[PDB]
Amino acid sequence: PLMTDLSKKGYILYDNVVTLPLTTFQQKISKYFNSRLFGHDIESFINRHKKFANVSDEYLQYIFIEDISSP
Amino acid sequence: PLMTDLSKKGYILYDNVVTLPLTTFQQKISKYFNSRLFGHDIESFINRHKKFANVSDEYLQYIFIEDISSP
Amino acid sequence: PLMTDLSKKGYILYDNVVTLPLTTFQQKISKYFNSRLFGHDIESFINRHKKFANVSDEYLQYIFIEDISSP
Amino acid sequence: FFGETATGKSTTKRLLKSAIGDLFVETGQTILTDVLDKGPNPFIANMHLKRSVFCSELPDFACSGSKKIRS
Repeated sequence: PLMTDLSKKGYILYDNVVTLPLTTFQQKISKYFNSRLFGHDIESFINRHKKFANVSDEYLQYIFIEDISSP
Repeated sequence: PLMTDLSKKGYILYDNVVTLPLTTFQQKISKYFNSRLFGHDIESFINRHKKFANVSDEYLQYIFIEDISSP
Repeated sequence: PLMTDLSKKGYILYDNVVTLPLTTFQQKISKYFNSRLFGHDIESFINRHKKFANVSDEYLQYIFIEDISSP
Repeated sequence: FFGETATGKSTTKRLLKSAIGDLFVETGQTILTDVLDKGPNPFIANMHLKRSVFCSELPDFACSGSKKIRS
């Protein structure tokens, strides 16, 4: 039911998976915490489920609460 | 015996082997099977079949079963 | 209570935490100590005592005596 | 035994150990990674006349400094 706002972002729901760009993920994690000191643990965390679904597009199956909770 | 039509396909009888370039495999089959990360297992073998012809040209020894036999 | 007088001297009261610019302490310690000779020792003391207020700003949890005592 | 954490995999371990008695033994990570033909290796020594050996808590293999398992 939370389609509406995502449909306002131009994203398309494919296989009931919310498309989270990797660059947006890096931006939102860097907004709060430093990325240079947190590179190794983050890459180790993401290597478990990292795959090349597209030649240049990488979507993550994790939705941040701040992106869906109104202020 | 199939050199009559494979001559127009780019087959060249060099080193008694006629195969296909490696470039066309990424778009057809390797789209879901990335070779930049998980392909190393075959690359060690592939490097043993490459020849000193061109840096930007790749010559891989693999022929698709369905490319010859009509489905 | 005396922070405000120090506040006008380049210090910002952020969450009741004194913010010390790096260069102010660099120059103060380099006015007598050749930082080239003990660069490694000063660096070791720093990363053993460094505190991260945020991703960018770094502060030291000390107030120089001459900063409050009039000359 | 593949699955997510906290799925009760140790329940079968503790049930089987009690059911079997002395014939069950837990063995660390030496046997699948470390070389046993060189140096004193009692790991292969204690398995003699045993009916069950167990091995668990295998860490990440992509982490820096982690020794890849030799087959």
